Amino acid sequence: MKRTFQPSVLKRNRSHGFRARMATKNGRQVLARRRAKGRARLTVSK
Amino acid sequence: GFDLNDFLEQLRQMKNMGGXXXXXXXXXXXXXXXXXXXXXXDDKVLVRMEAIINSMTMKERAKPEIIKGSRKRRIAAGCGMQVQDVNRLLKQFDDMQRMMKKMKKGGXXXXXXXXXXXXXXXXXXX
Amino acid sequence: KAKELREKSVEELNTELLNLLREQFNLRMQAASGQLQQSHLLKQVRRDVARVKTLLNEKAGA
Amino acid sequence: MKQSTLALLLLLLLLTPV
Amino acid sequence: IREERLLKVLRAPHVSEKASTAMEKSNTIVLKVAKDATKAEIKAAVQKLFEVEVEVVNTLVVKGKVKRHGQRIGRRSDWKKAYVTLKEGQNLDFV
RNA sequence: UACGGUGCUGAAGCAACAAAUGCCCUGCUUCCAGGAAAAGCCUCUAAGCAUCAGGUAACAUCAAAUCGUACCCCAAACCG
RNA sequence: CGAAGGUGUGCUGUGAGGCAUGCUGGAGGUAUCAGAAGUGCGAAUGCUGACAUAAGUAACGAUAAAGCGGGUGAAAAGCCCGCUCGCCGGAAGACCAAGGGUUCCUGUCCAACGUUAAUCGGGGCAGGGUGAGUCGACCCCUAAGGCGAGGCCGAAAGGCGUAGUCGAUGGGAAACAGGUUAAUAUUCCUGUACUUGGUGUUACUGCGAAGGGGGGACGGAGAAGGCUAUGUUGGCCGGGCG
RNA sequence: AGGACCGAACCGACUAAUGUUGAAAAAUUAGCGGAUGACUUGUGGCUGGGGGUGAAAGGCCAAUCAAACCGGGAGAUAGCU
RNA sequence: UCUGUUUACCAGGUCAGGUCCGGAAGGAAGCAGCCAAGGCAGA
Ligand SMILES: [Mg+2]
Ligand SMILES: [Mg+2]
Ligand SMILES: [Mg+2]
Ligand SMILES: [Mg+2]
Ligand SMILES: [Mg+2]
Ligand SMILES: [Mg+2]
Ligand SMILES: [Mg+2]
Ligand SMILES: [Mg+2]
Ligand SMILES: [Mg+2]
Ligand SMILES: [Mg+2]
Ligand SMILES: [Mg+2]
Ligand SMILES: [Mg+2]
Ligand SMILES: [Mg+2]
Ligand SMILES: [Mg+2]
Ligand SMILES: [Mg+2]
Ligand SMILES: [Mg+2]
Ligand SMILES: [Mg+2]
Ligand SMILES: [Mg+2]
Ligand SMILES: [Mg+2]
Ligand SMILES: [Mg+2]
Ligand SMILES: [Mg+2]
Ligand SMILES: [Mg+2]
Ligand SMILES: [Mg+2]
Ligand SMILES: [Mg+2]
Ligand SMILES: [Mg+2]
Ligand SMILES: [Mg+2]
Ligand SMILES: [Mg+2]
Ligand SMILES: [Mg+2]
Ligand SMILES: [Mg+2]
Ligand SMILES: [Mg+2]
Ligand SMILES: [Mg+2]
Ligand SMILES: [Mg+2]
Ligand SMILES: [Mg+2]
Ligand SMILES: [Mg+2]
Ligand SMILES: [Mg+2]
Ligand SMILES: [Mg+2]
Ligand SMILES: [Mg+2]
Ligand SMILES: [Mg+2]
Ligand SMILES: [Mg+2]
Ligand SMILES: [Mg+2]
Ligand SMILES: [Mg+2]
Ligand SMILES: [Mg+2]
Ligand SMILES: [Mg+2]
Ligand SMILES: [Mg+2]
Ligand SMILES: [Mg+2]
Ligand SMILES: [Mg+2]
Ligand SMILES: [Mg+2]
Ligand SMILES: [Mg+2]
Ligand SMILES: [Mg+2]
Ligand SMILES: [Mg+2]
Ligand SMILES: [Mg+2]
Ligand SMILES: [Mg+2]
Ligand SMILES: [Mg+2]
Ligand SMILES: [Mg+2]
Ligand SMILES: [Mg+2]
Ligand SMILES: [Mg+2]
Ligand SMILES: [Mg+2]
Ligand SMILES: [Mg+2]
Ligand SMILES: [Mg+2]
Ligand SMILES: [Mg+2]
Ligand SMILES: [Mg+2]
Ligand SMILES: [Mg+2]
Ligand SMILES: [Mg+2]
Ligand SMILES: [Mg+2]
Ligand SMILES: [Mg+2]
Ligand SMILES: [Mg+2]
Ligand SMILES: [Mg+2]
Ligand SMILES: [Mg+2]
Ligand SMILES: [Mg+2]
Ligand SMILES: [Mg+2]
Ligand SMILES: [Mg+2]
Ligand SMILES: [Mg+2]
Ligand SMILES: [Mg+2]
Repeated sequence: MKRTFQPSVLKRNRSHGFRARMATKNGRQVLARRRAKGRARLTVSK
Repeated sequence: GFDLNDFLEQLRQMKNMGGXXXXXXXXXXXXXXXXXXXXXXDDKVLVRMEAIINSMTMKERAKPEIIKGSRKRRIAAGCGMQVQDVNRLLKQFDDMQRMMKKMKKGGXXXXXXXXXXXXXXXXXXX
Repeated sequence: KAKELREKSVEELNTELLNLLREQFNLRMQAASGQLQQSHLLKQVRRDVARVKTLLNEKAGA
Repeated sequence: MKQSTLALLLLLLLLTPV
Repeated sequence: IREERLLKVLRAPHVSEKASTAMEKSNTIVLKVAKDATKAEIKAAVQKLFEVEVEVVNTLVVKGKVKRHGQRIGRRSDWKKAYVTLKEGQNLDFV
């Protein structure tokens, strides 16, 4: 039936995109944790 | 169709006119990619080809796929050569069966134009 | 080189630079047509360019 | 003609690089 | 425009059946150009370097394919293609 | 004609009728539950500028950048 | 002149064990007495890997349906070609947005993938393919909502909001018919146009804004008159006498 | 005129069977209710867990809800097996 | 026993092509094609 993931790009990027993280204290802490674990990509970007 | 009869006559009509210095100068695109001196010894190799295709019984020419180990011993013995050379001559004939069946299916322009010159990576010769 | 180029004025260097880019252009033209045998040439010129540029800078710099 | 030049060219030649 | 930029625009002639077709029939040549060059600069650069008259330059961008080498997934680089219309009184030079 | 197509030539090309949920219509009539904002657009002038500037019309002339464009979308290509 | 480990066999100890030795193995092993312990496994619905079992069983994804001839080929129920049959047709057709990202088209290959074979594929490998002043995005303008200089507030982080500045699902200039590719076309080509800007001339001339006013600019329901897309018949033209 | 009537798209889920290691982690087939409105649906936005939201069933918040999810305290504690 | 046609190398003869020995003279083993010949047939 209608499942849980109905994808949208504009949605995806406003919610989790780079800039969206950088907006806030918490977000920059996420990006801190990721850079510390050494991910391939931090956020969802194209 | 295409046999070693038409291959016999292909190579015996082509052992009259065939030369490596006259046919490595009639194409400008294939003598610059693969080396211009990898052409052939035309008289040696075409008199070899005609010899080997003389060593065959006529239904071994008209039906080239029935040639097996004993047949190649007999052909390699008939002209005084190696079983490996007859191997590579039936190889060459196999490639030309491929090409003239492809020239049979595809229109002469779409099978002469889609023809490809090939190297294993973009760097020259390796 | 690079002693040789060092003794030339800034103008002659601009002129040489343009010659070099013409030569370079021409070269990768030949190379993309499959008409090149000597590949080692590209590197030759591609590096010479840099040499020239690196001089222009220090003649302006000081 | 065309089928004799497409015969001979890639016959002599495509027997060369292969 | 500066000429120094120009000589850096045009990478290579594009060779293919479509290319040949337009070159013969419509009097048009096909170029791989630097990803960042524009219709202005390509018009300029052909008119300058091949010294022939350009009418108009149409362009597109080709996304490189995705390949596998030994299980590894790589991505062939993008690039830009330019259909370059010559004014009919011209006949091609290749230098 | 390589049997895949290429080239030439090319008749008539009207009338009646029916007819939308499309258009006229952001209209018209009525109701009450009373039915976005802002810019392009037209005009009025303040600071100003006045034979400068600027506006109006016709002709000439140049420009119109960049990115998307394949294919799938009632689905074997999207969410399962 | 053959270590550890693997596999046998023989002998010996009350027992965990020890010794010797045939094959395998192809470079490490270690007496004695001490020392330190990640020190001994069958169980924990233990944890990882491997292999069983049911079993060559159930199942092979809509009960729309297939049949024949020829081709290719190692091999054709399934692929291509032709011929009849059958199903969808307010869709099982055609075009978009979203979402995907090369799946598109050609050649070539058949291990794995495809619930069977596969010569076929949305599979593998190589090449090609996306052409815009007027279609979209960008851009101009704002909605809800967001961010927000100063500012107010708050232990710190921060919360709220002013001027602003963003934010389309809305408002804002303009292109049509035909031809063409193996694959793009309102983009390429043929014809015929259109819009907005810049400079220039000429003729005339009160032009100027973030301010003023108009415009943009807006609901539901209903009614039915005018039409067109479109279709049917006739005339017309080409062919048919089966 | 109408939270009017019959009735397709559209929205929903009343009964029956099949399915129950499914074609499907909630469907299918045959019937059934609304269908000009307290309707339905697209794009975007808002409300965050001692909270939301609820024509109120403790329903709903990513197939997890009488207090979500992820990381931490943490090797919580376990007179129990 | 005439004619029709069949049988790759491994029964025979000719043995082209090609190949071995020789500076040359020439020989040679023999594939194919042909004729015996062996399959199978018209009489
Ligand atoms: Mg154009
Ligand atoms: Mg474009
Ligand atoms: Mg790369
Ligand atoms: Mg309608
Ligand atoms: Mg409609
Ligand atoms: Mg397109
Ligand atoms: Mg398309
Ligand atoms: Mg649908
Ligand atoms: Mg469809
Ligand atoms: Mg799927
Ligand atoms: Mg040993
Ligand atoms: Mg030992
Ligand atoms: Mg050890
Ligand atoms: Mg041992
Ligand atoms: Mg041992
Ligand atoms: Mg060994
Ligand atoms: Mg050994
Ligand atoms: Mg030991
Ligand atoms: Mg001890
Ligand atoms: Mg232990
Ligand atoms: Mg164990
Ligand atoms: Mg125990
Ligand atoms: Mg169990
Ligand atoms: Mg393993
Ligand atoms: Mg099992
Ligand atoms: Mg079993
Ligand atoms: Mg059983
Ligand atoms: Mg059974
Ligand atoms: Mg079952
Ligand atoms: Mg069964
Ligand atoms: Mg099936
Ligand atoms: Mg068949
Ligand atoms: Mg068949
Ligand atoms: Mg079938
Ligand atoms: Mg068919
Ligand atoms: Mg129907
Ligand atoms: Mg959506
Ligand atoms: Mg897309
Ligand atoms: Mg792929
Ligand atoms: Mg395809
Ligand atoms: Mg293919
Ligand atoms: Mg298979
Ligand atoms: Mg099968
Ligand atoms: Mg097989
Ligand atoms: Mg593929
Ligand atoms: Mg537009
Ligand atoms: Mg606002
Ligand atoms: Mg502040
Ligand atoms: Mg705020
Ligand atoms: Mg804005
Ligand atoms: Mg935007
Ligand atoms: Mg929009
Ligand atoms: Mg718009
Ligand atoms: Mg298409
Ligand atoms: Mg106003
Ligand atoms: Mg509106
Ligand atoms: Mg009204
Ligand atoms: Mg009409
Ligand atoms: Mg008639
Ligand atoms: Mg729905
Ligand atoms: Mg419900
Ligand atoms: Mg139902
Ligand atoms: Mg119903
Ligand atoms: Mg009712
Ligand atoms: Mg009803
Ligand atoms: Mg709504
Ligand atoms: Mg409710
Ligand atoms: Mg839930
Ligand atoms: Mg809680
Ligand atoms: Mg609580
Ligand atoms: Mg604690
Ligand atoms: Mg515990
Ligand atoms: Mg404790």
